[PDB]
Amino acid sequence: KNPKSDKFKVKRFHHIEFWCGDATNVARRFSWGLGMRFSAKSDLSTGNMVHASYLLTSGDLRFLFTAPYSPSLSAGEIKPTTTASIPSFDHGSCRSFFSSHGLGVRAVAIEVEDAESAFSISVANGAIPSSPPIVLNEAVTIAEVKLYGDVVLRYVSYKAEFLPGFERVEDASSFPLDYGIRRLDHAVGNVPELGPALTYVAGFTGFHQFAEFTSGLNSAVLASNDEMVLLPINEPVHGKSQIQTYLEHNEGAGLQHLALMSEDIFRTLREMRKRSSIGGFDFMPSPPPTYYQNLKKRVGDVLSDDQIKECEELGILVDRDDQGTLLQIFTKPLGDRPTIFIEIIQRVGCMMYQSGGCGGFGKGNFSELFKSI
Amino acid sequence: KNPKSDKFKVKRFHHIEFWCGDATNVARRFSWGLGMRFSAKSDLSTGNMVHASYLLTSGDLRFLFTAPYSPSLSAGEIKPTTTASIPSFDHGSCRSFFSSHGLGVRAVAIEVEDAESAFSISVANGAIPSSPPIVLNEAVTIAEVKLYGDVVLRYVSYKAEFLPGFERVEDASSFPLDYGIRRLDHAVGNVPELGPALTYVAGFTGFHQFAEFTSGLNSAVLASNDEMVLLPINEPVHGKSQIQTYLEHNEGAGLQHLALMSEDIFRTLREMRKRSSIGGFDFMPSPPPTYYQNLKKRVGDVLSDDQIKECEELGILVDRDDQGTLLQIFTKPLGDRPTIFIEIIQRVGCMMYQSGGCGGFGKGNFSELFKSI
Ligand SMILES: [Fe+3]
Ligand SMILES: [Fe+3]
Repeated sequence: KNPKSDKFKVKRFHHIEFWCGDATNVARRFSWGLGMRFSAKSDLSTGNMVHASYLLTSGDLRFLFTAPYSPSLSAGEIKPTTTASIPSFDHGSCRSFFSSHGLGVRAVAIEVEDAESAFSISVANGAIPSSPPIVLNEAVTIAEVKLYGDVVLRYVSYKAEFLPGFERVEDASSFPLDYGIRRLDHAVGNVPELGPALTYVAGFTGFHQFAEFTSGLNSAVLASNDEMVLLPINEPVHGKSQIQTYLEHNEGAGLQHLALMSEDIFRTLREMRKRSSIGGFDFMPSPPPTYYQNLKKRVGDVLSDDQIKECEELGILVDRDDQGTLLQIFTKPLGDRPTIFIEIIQRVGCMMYQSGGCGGFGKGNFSELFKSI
Repeated sequence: KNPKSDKFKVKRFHHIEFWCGDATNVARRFSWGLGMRFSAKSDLSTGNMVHASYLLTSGDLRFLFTAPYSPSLSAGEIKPTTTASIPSFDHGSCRSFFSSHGLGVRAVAIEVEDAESAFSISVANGAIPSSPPIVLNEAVTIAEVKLYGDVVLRYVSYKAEFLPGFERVEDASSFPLDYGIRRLDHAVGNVPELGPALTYVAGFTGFHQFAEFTSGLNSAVLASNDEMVLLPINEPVHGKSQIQTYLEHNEGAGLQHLALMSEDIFRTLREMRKRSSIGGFDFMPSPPPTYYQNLKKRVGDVLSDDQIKECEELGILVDRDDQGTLLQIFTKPLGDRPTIFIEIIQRVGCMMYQSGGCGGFGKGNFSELFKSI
């Protein structure tokens, strides 16, 4: 059920920050592959001598790509005189994260009412502090606590897009790509031990268990009061588990997958699949045909036969619980290592606004895929 | 003139290797932006537990993108038992290069008759050894010496594409992109002091001075016997020079630009410019119109008025020496730092095969751009 136990007021996912080697190349690949618009920047051209940061947006989804410049450009700065636009940035931590884990998510950012308040209450309730509340241009407050591994939960609060110090991208350079992606649905972490990770995060946030699963993994989902911030966590089950392989290749815990909601998953997948081999993202191998014939059966009130055939053309998976229906598909790993990947999703049902997490997370697609094969 | 002084037999440029944070994302961005085909790989799927390496090709141009996995996957290997396909690879050097310089070229690779012989003679003649000759699957020999900064000159020789241990990419994943790029024309290094860098490299190769220039830089070009391997080197001129800015942002000397020959520079630029804002490469600001009106004058026997207007539509620059004509244009930096960039070029003249370096390197486009502005 839903105790509505949050320890502070949380609004919505706000942004995901990637720590990269070269922000430029990752941002440009992602823009093209996912259909996100180049919308803001913080770098040498805006007077940032510390880090290069590029923001891509699609609907309300915000992806930020950051890399460190040579320390030598800002060696004379101190925290009080910094030209960095994200005060929590550290060359050393960034290089260290990237060396250890390769390309991946550093920050899962949520918008809250009062970032100073959320930080204070989180730490008071057991959160490990990462970067203290700082007010940027008397307008925005940012703070960070450890989530799992070297991933931080970042709190953002606005007095009245992006951050101060970021410049909006002029239309010539800002081509309006858009393949239908609209918001972040969920962000999932892989950890060695689920129990303690749940205890820790639910401990400092007050997020309640929305779900659990028990072929490879045990998992559980933590959610905010209105269930619009959703944070699933997986552990491996030994006696490889895919979660175990992740941990080995990533050098420990970290973010496993980002699930992006599409307002039209058919159009999103047509557009992404067109570009897979020409700079974009590859997709995991499709289910056999026997999976699609079996879908007539499970979701017949939801999707017509032609709508199911469209799923089969795009390799979309469909799952259905008590209350709603889930369309989903997974990309292959986003970079060199077999670590982070993306999920594209769309939800049918639970209408009122649509209830966060309608249809679950696809845990029925486990048995159903291996039944078809 | 041309003394044909090479100390060993050199054939052609063979490949350029980029050291990246995530090879996958850079390779996919480059493939799409430059129209190169994904043609070979060495990674976890081929049993390489040490590095991820992806090869893109367009005509004879070969771009290789490499990143290190977690050291933990191969911690039990020793050099004699390695699963790496490029024996010279080192996790530590790779991470160190990348931390220090960001995304950039590690190796300028040339095909020679005998790589063991070229290495021996180079070192005997003052080259600083980087990795000794190793024979791969009794079929290919690879060796490396220092070129400038942390860039190496790599020698490759074949008994009878790519390397052993690399697998060819299956056609489904190998989309046949092609925007007209066909081979590497030249590879340019930025160094603090030109004199000593020339002395060193000409010292160990026997390459002769093809050229020199003397607004910002002093430069000189070294070339092989048949002038098909061309290696220009720049130094800054103080009292910023763009070469100086490079050095600061790159943390010292390294590769400045790669010049890619196109069999149709108009088509290449149409295709690249279409994709700049959708995952591809941005281009430096175009010359004013006054530059194009002035081209009627300088190159009237080479290009018609409509051919010149096509140059103006694409922002192409044209330069012309004693013997030939050069069409060229420069991309903006390829990654986060204001360091490495790409040049697209096509040459008219010097026909026999076309003479290496026909038309020079565009040093006339210096005064001519600032005359138009
Ligand atoms: Fe998911
Ligand atoms: Fe050049």
